[PDB]
Amino acid sequence: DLDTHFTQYKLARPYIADCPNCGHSRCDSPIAIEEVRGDAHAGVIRIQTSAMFGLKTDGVDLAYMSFMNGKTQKSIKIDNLHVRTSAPCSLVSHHGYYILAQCPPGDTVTVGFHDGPNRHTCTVAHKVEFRPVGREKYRHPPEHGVELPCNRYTHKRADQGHYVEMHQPGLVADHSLLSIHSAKVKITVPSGAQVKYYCKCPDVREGITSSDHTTTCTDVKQCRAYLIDNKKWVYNSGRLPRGEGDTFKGKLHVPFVPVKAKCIATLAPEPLVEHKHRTLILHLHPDHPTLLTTRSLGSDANPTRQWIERPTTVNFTVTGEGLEYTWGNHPPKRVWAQESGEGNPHGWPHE
Amino acid sequence: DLDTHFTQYKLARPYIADCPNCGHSRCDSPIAIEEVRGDAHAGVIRIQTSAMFGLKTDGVDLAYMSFMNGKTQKSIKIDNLHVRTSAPCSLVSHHGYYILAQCPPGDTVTVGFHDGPNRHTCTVAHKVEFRPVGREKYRHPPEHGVELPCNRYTHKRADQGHYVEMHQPGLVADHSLLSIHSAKVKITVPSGAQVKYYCKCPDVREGITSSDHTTTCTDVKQCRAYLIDNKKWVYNSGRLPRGEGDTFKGKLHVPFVPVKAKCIATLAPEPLVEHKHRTLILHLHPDHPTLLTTRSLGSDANPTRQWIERPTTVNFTVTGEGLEYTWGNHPPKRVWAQESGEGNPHGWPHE
Amino acid sequence: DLDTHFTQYKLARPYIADCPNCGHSRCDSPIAIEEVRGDAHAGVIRIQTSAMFGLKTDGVDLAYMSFMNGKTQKSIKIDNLHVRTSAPCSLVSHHGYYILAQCPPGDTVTVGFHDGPNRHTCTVAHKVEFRPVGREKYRHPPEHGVELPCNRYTHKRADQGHYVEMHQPGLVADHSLLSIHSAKVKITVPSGAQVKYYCKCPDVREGITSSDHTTTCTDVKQCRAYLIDNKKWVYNSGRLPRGEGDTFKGKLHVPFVPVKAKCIATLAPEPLVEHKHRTLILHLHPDHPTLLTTRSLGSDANPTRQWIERPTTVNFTVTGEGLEYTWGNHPPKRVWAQESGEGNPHGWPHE
Amino acid sequence: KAGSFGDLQSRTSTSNDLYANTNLKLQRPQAGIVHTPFTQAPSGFERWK
Repeated sequence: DLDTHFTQYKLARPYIADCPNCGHSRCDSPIAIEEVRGDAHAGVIRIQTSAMFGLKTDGVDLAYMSFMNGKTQKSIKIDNLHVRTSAPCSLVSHHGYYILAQCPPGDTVTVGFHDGPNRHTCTVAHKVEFRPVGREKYRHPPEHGVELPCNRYTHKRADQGHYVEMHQPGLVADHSLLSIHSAKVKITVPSGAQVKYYCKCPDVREGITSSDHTTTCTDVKQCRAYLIDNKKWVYNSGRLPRGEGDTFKGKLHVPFVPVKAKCIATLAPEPLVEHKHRTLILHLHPDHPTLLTTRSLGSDANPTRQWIERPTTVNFTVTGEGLEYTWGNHPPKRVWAQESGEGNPHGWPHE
Repeated sequence: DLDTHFTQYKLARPYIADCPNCGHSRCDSPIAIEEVRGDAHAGVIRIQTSAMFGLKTDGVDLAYMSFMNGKTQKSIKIDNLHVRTSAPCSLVSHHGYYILAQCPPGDTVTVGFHDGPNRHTCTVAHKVEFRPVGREKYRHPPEHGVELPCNRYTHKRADQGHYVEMHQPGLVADHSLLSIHSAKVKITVPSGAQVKYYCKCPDVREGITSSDHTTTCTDVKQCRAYLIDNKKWVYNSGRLPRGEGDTFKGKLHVPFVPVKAKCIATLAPEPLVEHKHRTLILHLHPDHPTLLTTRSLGSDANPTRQWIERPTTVNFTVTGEGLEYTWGNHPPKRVWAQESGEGNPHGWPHE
Repeated sequence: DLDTHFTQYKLARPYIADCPNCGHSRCDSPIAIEEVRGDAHAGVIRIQTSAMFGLKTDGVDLAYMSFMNGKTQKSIKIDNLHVRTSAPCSLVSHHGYYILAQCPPGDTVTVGFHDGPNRHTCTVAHKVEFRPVGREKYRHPPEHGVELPCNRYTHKRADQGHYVEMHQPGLVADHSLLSIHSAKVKITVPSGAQVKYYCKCPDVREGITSSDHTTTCTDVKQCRAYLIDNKKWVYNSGRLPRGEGDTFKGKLHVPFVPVKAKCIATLAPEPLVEHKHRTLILHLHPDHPTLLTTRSLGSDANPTRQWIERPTTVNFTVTGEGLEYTWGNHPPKRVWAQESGEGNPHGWPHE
Repeated sequence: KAGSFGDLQSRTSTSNDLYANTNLKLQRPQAGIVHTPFTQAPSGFERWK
């Protein structure tokens, strides 16, 4: 946790990037949101900031806040941060470049810490959906029913079980790096890197790099402020390009995997199992939409589909090898056919 | 607003409880929401914080916010916090555990204040439904529409028209009150409480008694911390304990009663009245989903039903003794029986 | 950007008008929102606070925050201002009482200080477009949507191209304004003003004239103070009164004219255009509603309408004089009828 | 009974004596941390309005 995972921390730096709904002409957001993951079955939503909050880059505490300002970190308290999704979140934990925060699902994610005259936010689109597993399908539970086995994220920071391709704290401009070679723009390393570069003026424009520098064209804005870091690994972002000079393709994990636990889930009461002769009479009266379905057994498949969200008596014709009845996404019930109501011959399916 | 009902106040005490959200890594907020009340369908909504802000146990001063630390108050500002039903509100008054605030309506409740980039929110689920009393379904005035009678709360916290159970509470928050007397769990009465108690250790459980205190298991982490009061009865919240022992006349009023009045409301623009002979025609041009239905008054008695949100010229068969027509939640309008000839000479009623 | 037009800026000062909607129902604010202009199909929204932030009331110090409390400024930080929508916006530029801000998507605008131990925010509705005109209606750009040239607000203002009436403004809030001249009603000047008036009693009133009012009806609430400021005319707000006895000129422009530029925009992801012989086969695959329509050309005409948000191969029968084809707000395209494969056209498809 | 309107049946307001089944079903709280939600079906006092 705070013990071993210096895989990401030491061998990374937060990376300053950019975001569309910011500044006076777009602020450089070192908290640039890529890869929102409300895609699970959960209730907790995973966000990736460009920033590596967590440990500063040090050993302890997931409640500091290291984003990039400059080429340098800005290792301060996490109390200026606001994770939000499409409702205000309460952070759960950050690990890597990735933060887990407890809030409802959301079509967008909207993160931001006040800094400057502006409120310095960053937002992004990504289609998100939770669901309780099984029959009852929702975008996230309403507030009712039983918990039953679907994906959900853990409280604790370390929550491995997946890996994303990591390249490095890739190519982003940091013009704090960029000195001047007496009139031409000179790139420098963030932390040790083969720094990818070109200008309109000659060098290599493929991003085949072993410390590219182009100091032939005067302008800082006519050159490629790019950073292939060569012993560091961070999340692959679209707002953090990679090169090919000494890029890694090394998969290095993602923490905050939604894992099998007891997800908050669904089920609406009142099945009201009743059986008169080969038939389950069922008075039904759910709290919230219940996907009912059954299987009158045998080689017989006998499906049923019906959302039940208000009082309805239904029936399901039990047979010689039973029927099952599945009031929601809770597991199948079971029923033998036969008359309740006293007094008959017996001993065959003929009497 | 202020109130002199030491009926509740003296014979009640602050509280404070756990809430799922709260900045950073959770907290027990004194704005922990239980008992959401969409029993008014008007500008103001009553929310219950766990704490008893308002005046003190002793009385005086609305402007503070008293939650429980020990048996003692914790009297600080109410205005740096914001209790709300969802979106930004303006407080009207707090009294007891209950705050009235001009807020949006809500099935759920979502509280949070910002004095800076800081977080300290609170959220909760509880099924609430609103409708303005009467045909039309809405929940609350946006800032427009006709006013019409529905349940609504008074600004004032001087009400006592109904009363909520507060009799035989268990505890008040902060277990320093219900500490351990250096081996065994120590029930400390606030001012006199006939305390019914038990532990998971065998002893007497609950009953109508004045003595049913139990200290058998060592900690309060294995015993049922109750303060069954009899002159300090705290509101029986969702997360508040309460043994099922000695009943008291510790039923204690509510300062906020939804009453039948001319609620600030929402109604689509009033009918563009028209007629033919024995027919109330209504060209209608709504701004809100208004359930029209009518009641042909007298010799007939037939209803007519149509949700009207889209502009529609409708008709309503007026009978001998008129008809009434009930343009939403707003009470029935009325129309005489007889012709429309619209100013023709005699022999023409409408024929 | 500072004081591009001393038309608006110099000759403006903060004003106070009532907050129409506060985030629940209503309140009062010195920053009350009038004239929301998100009309440009863009990521930026122009807002009018009642307050004239910018330059305080003077010529210097853009992006400071001056609202009116009394007739007096409240010259404080811009970082304590919060324009927001679905998350805090970032200011772009202020001009007049009007601020342009690069905001997350939103129909409305919601501004508010955290000044004091209490928050008074203000929000309002005012009709905004965010689709480019012609055919297609597609949302607003969150972080995606193709760019194509349309209306957009200036991040680099210097605008003047329309003017709103600001001639004969009213007062500003607080009863220190509407004081008493020892028995007569006294409006105190904000910055020097030619002060016009009326009471319920008859009056003769001029706005070229400092000091007017009836002497028969006098007192704070017994007369209607106006502040026709003849050197710093404020915007005419709904809750600002005005003259009626005189027209005193002082019409002052509106800056942030939405202009044709490379707007952040909303043209749904591009279709496929295909033809064989007198047929536009059109495989289409947007992610957003594009109103497609065509015109089988010549004296013969042929509209078609179908919203395309669902990927659909449609067809539109091209004719001799072509067809033209109008893929949403992207301008009409054109297609000849020419046969693929063989034939000898001269009046027919192939004859 | 619950599944009809008048599923709350409280006697008089001089008492809190009643019959309380409106299909009020307590269920798990949001995000696996304390509070008591009351999950109440569209039934009486919701449905048929």
